[PDB]
Amino acid sequence: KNESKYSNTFINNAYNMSIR
Repeated sequence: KNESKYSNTFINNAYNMSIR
């Protein structure tokens, strides 16, 4: 229920030069 996927909880997930 409501799963947050934003680079393993490190933010700025939108083609930010290999954001893992």
